[PDB]
Amino acid sequence: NVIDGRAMIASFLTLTIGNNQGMGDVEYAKMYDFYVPPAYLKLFDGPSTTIKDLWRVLGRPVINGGFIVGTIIKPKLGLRPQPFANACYDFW
Amino acid sequence: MDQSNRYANLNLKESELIAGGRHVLCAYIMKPKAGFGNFIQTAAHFVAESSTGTNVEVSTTDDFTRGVDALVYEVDEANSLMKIAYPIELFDRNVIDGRAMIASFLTLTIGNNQGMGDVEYAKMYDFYVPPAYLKLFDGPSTTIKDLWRVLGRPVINGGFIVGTIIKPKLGLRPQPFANACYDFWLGGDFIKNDEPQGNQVFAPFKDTVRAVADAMRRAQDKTGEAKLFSFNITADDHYEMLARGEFILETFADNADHIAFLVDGYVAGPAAVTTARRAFPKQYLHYHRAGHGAVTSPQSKRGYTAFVLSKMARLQGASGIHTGTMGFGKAEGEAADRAIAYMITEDAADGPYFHQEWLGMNPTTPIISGGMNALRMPGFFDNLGHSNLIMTAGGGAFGHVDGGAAGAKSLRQAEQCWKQGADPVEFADHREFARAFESFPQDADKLYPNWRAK
Amino acid sequence: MDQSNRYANLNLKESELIAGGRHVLCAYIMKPKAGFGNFIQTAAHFVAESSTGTNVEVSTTDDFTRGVDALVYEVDEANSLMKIAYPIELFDRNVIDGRAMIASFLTLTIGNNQGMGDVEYAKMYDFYVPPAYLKLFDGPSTTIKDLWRVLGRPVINGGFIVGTIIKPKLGLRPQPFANACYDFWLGGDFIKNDEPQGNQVFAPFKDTVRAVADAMRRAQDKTGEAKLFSFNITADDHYEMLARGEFILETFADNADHIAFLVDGYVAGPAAVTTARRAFPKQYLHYHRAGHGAVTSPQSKRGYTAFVLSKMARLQGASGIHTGTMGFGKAEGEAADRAIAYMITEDAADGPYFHQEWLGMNPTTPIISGGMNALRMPGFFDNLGHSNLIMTAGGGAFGHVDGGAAGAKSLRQAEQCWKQGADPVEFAKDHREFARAFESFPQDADKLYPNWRAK
Ligand SMILES: O=C(O)[C@@](O)(COP(=O)(O)O)[C@H](O)[C@H](O)COP(=O)(O)O
Ligand SMILES: O=C(O)[C@@](O)(COP(=O)(O)O)[C@H](O)[C@H](O)COP(=O)(O)O
Ligand SMILES: [Mg+2]
Ligand SMILES: [Mg+2]
Repeated sequence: NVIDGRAMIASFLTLTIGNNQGMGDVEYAKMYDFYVPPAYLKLFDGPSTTIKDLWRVLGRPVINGGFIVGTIIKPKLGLRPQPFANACYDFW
Repeated sequence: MDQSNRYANLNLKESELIAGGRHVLCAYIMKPKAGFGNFIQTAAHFVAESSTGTNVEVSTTDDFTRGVDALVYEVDEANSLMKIAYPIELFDRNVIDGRAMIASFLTLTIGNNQGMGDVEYAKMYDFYVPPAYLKLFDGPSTTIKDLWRVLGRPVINGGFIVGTIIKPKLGLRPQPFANACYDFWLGGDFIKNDEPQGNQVFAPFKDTVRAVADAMRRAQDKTGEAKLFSFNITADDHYEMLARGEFILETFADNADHIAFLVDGYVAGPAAVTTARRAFPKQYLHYHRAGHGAVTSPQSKRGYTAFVLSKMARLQGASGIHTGTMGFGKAEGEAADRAIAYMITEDAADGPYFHQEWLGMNPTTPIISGGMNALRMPGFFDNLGHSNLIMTAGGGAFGHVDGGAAGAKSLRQAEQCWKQGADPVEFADHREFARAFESFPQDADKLYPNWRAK
Repeated sequence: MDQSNRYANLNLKESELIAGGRHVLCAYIMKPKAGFGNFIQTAAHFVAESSTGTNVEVSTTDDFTRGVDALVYEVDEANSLMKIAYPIELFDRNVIDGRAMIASFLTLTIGNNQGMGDVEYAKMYDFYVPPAYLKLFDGPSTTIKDLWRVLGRPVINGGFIVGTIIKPKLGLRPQPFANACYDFWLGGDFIKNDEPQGNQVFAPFKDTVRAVADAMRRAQDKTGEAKLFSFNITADDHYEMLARGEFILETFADNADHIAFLVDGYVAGPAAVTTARRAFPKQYLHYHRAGHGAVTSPQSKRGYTAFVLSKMARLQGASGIHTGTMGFGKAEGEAADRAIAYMITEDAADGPYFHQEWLGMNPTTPIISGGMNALRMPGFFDNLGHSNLIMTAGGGAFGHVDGGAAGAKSLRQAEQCWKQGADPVEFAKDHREFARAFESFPQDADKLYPNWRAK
């Protein structure tokens, strides 16, 4: 980045797994692993928020706060706002 | 008017108030002014002027209001001690993101009550914040770890960061400034703007920033080690802070993560701190507390102590704050101030009155500064117990007889001396350290009576 | 280290330093701590720690640095007096617009020197700013003139603005709060949030603002007179302040120029004040000073006085600032504080040590508050000499036996009483609301008017 000198995953992708995926003389190629050294590693954002903050909100230990019971609202689509909220209320 | 029946309930148990998690607790040293009400009456008026009331009865008051009254729950007149519990519902919240603000905490706990005519003085020594309120504060986003990471040090116990402040405080033009930076960086890690340095007519911000960036590159090329700089971005105007920070990070480019931002947090206020904390969360936030001594001094019996200031600074999100030299330097301070550092570094710690759990909130680095030099550090480290911190010595570094680089190396060797548990005079097989005796002979005379003989 | 030869020059003349216009002057009351240097030595170190130096010599110093040194030019050890001249080149300037910042003034003039080990205490009592530096400060953009204009009063000597603070300080939910506003506005002009009122969970910001706006509409419809409200928009976060101000002005719409923004300037700091000043220059900026007493109190020998704070607030761009009751209310204060108001209202005025020309910088309103009521007002006006100001009485209004409206009217009648030059007790015979204030605060009545009961 010009603005803050930090890294972008887009360049990593463009180079390591970009045009080489269209090569005519290659049948196939797939990346299974990659290593980033400290000088490059330290330039990525990394997570700023973690599960600890959810544990904290839940009143759990912020280290090994344990299992967070979750769901996804189903139907995937079709519930109008209040039925949606009713399903939310019920699960909660 | 006696409001004790409403605002005082001494039968409440601090342990229960703590267990409940619905109250902020504050401990004050307060003294009524002669010729008014007694201690509990005065404490009651104090609570009234600090929460829901005034100096007379008003008809608009209802029971819901009485429900959120702050209350005096503990007093000890012999020791002028007074503890007050504030329901957390009192404290203001951001409309935009529902988070807490220290400004409300200040307005309520140590605001108007500092102007009361019937009170001679009242000063805060400690406070407790329960989880529901604690979790609403920003806390630090960047820590000393990121500096260690940049320096190539271990991110756990990465050790001592040798720092300095550019002296003169003001007066250096851009290139001489950058030259002193280059010189110190040959032997040291860290350099900060002196707190007032910025965009003086004789040292324009952008020219200086460019020259220092060049100096950083030259120093890193010369030494093969990473170097850090803390730039002052303090301003009245939010957008000026933004302009300065943006220019700095863009200008430093691939060294942008070598940059810290200094904010004069006490005089410019929490708003500036928050501007920096929220605008540049990925840059070490260096809280400079210039002016604090007007209230934190033991000579003062009003306002709040340095301990309170530091704990607030940890809540506001400072990556580091000056905690003072703890009696070992030129500023007012005590050895017991070691307790302040522990309060800002640990996940759990004891204040003078309240125990505090931090729930994994990031630590704030204790920055040690104020008349320090190579000779004075061994005593300081002995009192604190560790060297996982940043130390800046302006005069202590540039006042070295052999220049800034030797000063830096003298600081480095001084810390190596402390970690080896060696005797300073005997340790002083180390020229730069030894020359600090000659640099500051009065100090040398005081700390090591017969250093000359040896 | 003795630094007197470098940082002290007692041969300098104050009149020439003033005439030169290249120096900020500051007057301090300072005392060295026993067991260190003498007065001039300590003053020299004080200057060193407040400009270009430190506690020891450094090889990095050049002649240019020595050229911009601050200097002690006057001392009086018998009276603990110390005066320092700061070259204006020292003070930080904005990159974006080249304007001054009070934060730099503070960092230098009253910053680190408050932590010095060889000083027992030091307190700033006055300061002088020359034209070249003065003109770089924002100054107020809106004044009491604009409230007078909104109220339909003359924009010159528009007279007394009757105000209150919503009490309880905290605890009222949106509609009861708005009900109290409506009640007061039937007899008064101006209402401010109490300083901590904002977005408490039991009183959400937007609901309260909407309810108050409705109360304003109803009150203006009821009285056929314009009403004013001062909303607290203080926050740590700049963008929260913006969000609050923007919501208020949009919500009040055609009554938007009836709105002032209150900022807790001392605890939140100059940045918040400046946020409001620069983001909303067309809205009256109401500077609230909660916490100042920690340093401004005469019990304190550190920091700065209320006079200094007020003069700074005028520089920062406050439309009005609280100056205290000058001994007539519940807070610590003296009659001589009348001098502060003059400093913030006039184009030229005298401080305890320095005369200040303001060169047409807008005035800042003295906002009077702290345990005031109708009975105590005549003496305050007698001491001050005018009523061109805003006065807010929370307990004095809502503590009135007949409620907020009668209290408001009692304050109104109290100022009319002072302006008519009438005897209060004789005046009370023909003005019920004023008279009921005697019964509302009988101890105040007993002290101020010994035999009011017989009459
Ligand atoms: O004098 C100064 O302004 C310093 O640069 C120290 O320089 P020196 O090392 O040359 O003395 C620091 O800002 C103070 O230590 C801050 O005070 P504190 O830490 O107490 O808040
Ligand atoms: O909370 C209060 O006490 C007030 O609302 C006054 O209420 P009352 O009218 O009922 O007394 C004001 O904020 C103080 O006067 C501020 O003090 P100052 O102006 O001196 O800075
Ligand atoms: Mg400094
Ligand atoms: Mg108030």
